[PDB]
Amino acid sequence: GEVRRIKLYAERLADGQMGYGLEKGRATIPGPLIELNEGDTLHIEFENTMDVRASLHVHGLDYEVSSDGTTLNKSDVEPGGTRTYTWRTHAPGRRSDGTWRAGSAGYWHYHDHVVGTEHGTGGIRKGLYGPVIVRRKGDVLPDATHTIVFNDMLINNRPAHSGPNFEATVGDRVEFVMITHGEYYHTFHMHGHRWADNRTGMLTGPDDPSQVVDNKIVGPADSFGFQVIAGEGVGAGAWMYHCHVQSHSDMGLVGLFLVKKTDGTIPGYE
Amino acid sequence: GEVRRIKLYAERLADGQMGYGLEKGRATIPGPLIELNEGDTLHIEFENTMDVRASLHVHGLDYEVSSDGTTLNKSDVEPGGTRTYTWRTHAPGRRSDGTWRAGSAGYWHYHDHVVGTEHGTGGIRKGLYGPVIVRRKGDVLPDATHTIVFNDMLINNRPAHSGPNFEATVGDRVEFVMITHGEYYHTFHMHGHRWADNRTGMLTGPDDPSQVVDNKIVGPADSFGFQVIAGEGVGAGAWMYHCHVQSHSDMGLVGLFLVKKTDGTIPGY
Amino acid sequence: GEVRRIKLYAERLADGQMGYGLEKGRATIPGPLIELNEGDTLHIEFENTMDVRASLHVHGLDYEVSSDGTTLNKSDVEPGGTRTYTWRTHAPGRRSDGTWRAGSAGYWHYHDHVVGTEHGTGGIRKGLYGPVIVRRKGDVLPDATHTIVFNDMLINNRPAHSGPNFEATVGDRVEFVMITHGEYYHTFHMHGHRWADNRTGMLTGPDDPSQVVDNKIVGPADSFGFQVIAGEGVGAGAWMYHCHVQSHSDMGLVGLFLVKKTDGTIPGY
Ligand SMILES: [Cu+2]
Ligand SMILES: [Cu+2]
Ligand SMILES: [Cu+2]
Ligand SMILES: [Cu+2]
Ligand SMILES: [Cu+2]
Ligand SMILES: [Cu+2]
Ligand SMILES: [Cu+2]
Ligand SMILES: [Cu+2]
Ligand SMILES: [Cu+2]
Ligand SMILES: [O]
Ligand SMILES: [O]
Repeated sequence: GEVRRIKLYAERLADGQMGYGLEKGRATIPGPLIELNEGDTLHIEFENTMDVRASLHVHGLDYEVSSDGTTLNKSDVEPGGTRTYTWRTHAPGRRSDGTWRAGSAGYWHYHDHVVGTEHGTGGIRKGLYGPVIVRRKGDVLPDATHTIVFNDMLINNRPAHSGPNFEATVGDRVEFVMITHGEYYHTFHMHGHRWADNRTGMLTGPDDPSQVVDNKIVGPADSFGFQVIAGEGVGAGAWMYHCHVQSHSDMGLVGLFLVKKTDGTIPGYE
Repeated sequence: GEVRRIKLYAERLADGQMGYGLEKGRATIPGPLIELNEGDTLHIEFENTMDVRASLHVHGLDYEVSSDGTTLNKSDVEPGGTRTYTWRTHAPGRRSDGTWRAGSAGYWHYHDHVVGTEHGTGGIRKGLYGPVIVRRKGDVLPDATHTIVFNDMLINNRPAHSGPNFEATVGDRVEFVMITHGEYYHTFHMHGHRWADNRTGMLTGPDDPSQVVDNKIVGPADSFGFQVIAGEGVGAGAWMYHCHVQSHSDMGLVGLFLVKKTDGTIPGY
Repeated sequence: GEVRRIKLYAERLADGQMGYGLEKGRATIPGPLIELNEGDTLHIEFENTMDVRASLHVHGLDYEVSSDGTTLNKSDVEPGGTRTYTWRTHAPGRRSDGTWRAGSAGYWHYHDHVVGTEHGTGGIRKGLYGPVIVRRKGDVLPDATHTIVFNDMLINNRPAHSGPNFEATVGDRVEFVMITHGEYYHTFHMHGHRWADNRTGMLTGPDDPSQVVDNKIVGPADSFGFQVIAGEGVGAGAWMYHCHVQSHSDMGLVGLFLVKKTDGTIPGY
């Protein structure tokens, strides 16, 4: 039941892109990671510093239509405007009727829904997306969290080779949040590492029958996440991740998960 | 379970379309919802009223090759002809070697397999598809059931790329059956509602580790379903569903889930 | 687990193809099925008989960067050269942080990662792929295992877009390994049969909420498998499998699971 507040700004970036940021002139693509525990409420004091209408739409979380971020529900923001979005989460529980209500926990995301078209096509293309993680009580917390967004044919709207590199040390618990946008399907593959196809990316125990995978088909606005122990059973190294759609990897939709030894070294690569 | 008998008709409809119906003259796209409990048998006395060969093929359910609905197994229907298809369902249970045999329960579908091509490509495109729900003993029943078919670049073969709207009252248990056909992948998204990625779309309880989602990638002939409590924790309103592939949403592959207050109104709509 | 050793060769085949084989002159597409139990180590003495650099990259299994099969990690093989790749597997268990380490068990695959491009595009296109199955202790073993690879618009690089046929007898426990490669998404559908969407393709018991399906969207480098009891509740027959993307099935991406009665015959020929 923690009630939190944050300021968020939409800004046009020096290069032509658009981005969310927690302060003026600090916008990033992807936007800031929002982390909540189930039961939390978040008030987002959103300011649109751009010269076109902009909004904030979230997946997964509970919001009233007045925080939908659409034109249909009159919840976008005029240029230079300001608006307070409210997102809520709940824990799972038993309803009166005896059914189980699923809680909010998961790997989610937020994006623009009015820039360019009513569905936010132009905003999303330009970089108005970011990750949201909602944790369940008792969920295991990572040493670091990284966000990878396959947006059309770019990763994190990077120039290309589109992928960023992420660094860790052997044994670190690392979380990846993976979001996809745009027009195309992709397949996310990471060398050396695997995860479970379930809510957390990790098996609950010997009795969880979830497929264990290292490759997953994803389409626009899919989101999933997982945690790995960096280098577990495989060692230090430059571990690539990439889209496995052969034309995509060949165009350089690839990056590196650099797993260093505890002395800071890595077996030579490239 | 029970042995059930129904009649089904395939008919041309007025725009190059084709549909299945429970009565002559009442063909619809999507076809009629067939709904069964595990164990039941269904005999469908199928009549093809069109001037081309047609069939009925179902996913998921038990059928012998004589009800495959294919030219391969000579189970399609000449123009103006009739054929009785039989679908069977079974409950889950343990085999004599201790392995677990999965039951028929799920969100399935049926479609033509011989119109236009030997894979029913023209029949599907023209509207010859419908939903089938097989329920397990003890499954929670909804108040209303709605079918959304992404068929190539149409929803339920409606023109103007628009999708249908559906109406509920806050708190109604509402079931959606989502089927995809044709050539393209899509991603199904619903504002303000979420479901579990498992058989019923609902978590069994605290031990079920399935991902809770509000967006799912789907391809031709995929089907899944879910139930939601309309407006739960978000309230009344015009809640959009749409394909999230950006050019599909832009082109209007969108509809509304209109969730009313008990007093019949909806926010700013 | 045991330490096992094999030799593997990459070779040019007729018609601009390339394949892996266990012996010189005996390359196949798909390559040989490699089967391991969790805990086993495999040393593959790999010999590149081609005039281009080639490698072996595996999904799912444990390997160090020295056996990555990539240019990045300098672990591919010069023309005429040899290299030992080592693949390891582990059983699941509880870590010291209290979390459960998933084992290596599953349906995996291997393929080239340096022919034509640095992601093996050319090699994969030409036929340098194969299946790997890692079993968990106590996993039920099948009577037969069949591998279907959807590679771009071919099945197992066979001509005329046809897929192979597979034969079984009613009641046989038959395993399928399904791998996808290339540029396209596909949807795998099998008539008459269904499976669970989970690690083994089978439900573990009444507590498993996995969707039971007969159609699954797959993309490049996805792999899954399942076992079915051939003809269970449906009988003998010619049971089609196909991609359900309509233009794919219409182009011939289809094959038959031929299920015989115990007396040897198939219903309808
Ligand atoms: Cu939307
Ligand atoms: Cu891609
Ligand atoms: Cu979205
Ligand atoms: Cu078929
Ligand atoms: Cu779509
Ligand atoms: Cu079908
Ligand atoms: Cu790779
Ligand atoms: Cu296909
Ligand atoms: Cu691969
Ligand atoms: O959205
Ligand atoms: O089919």
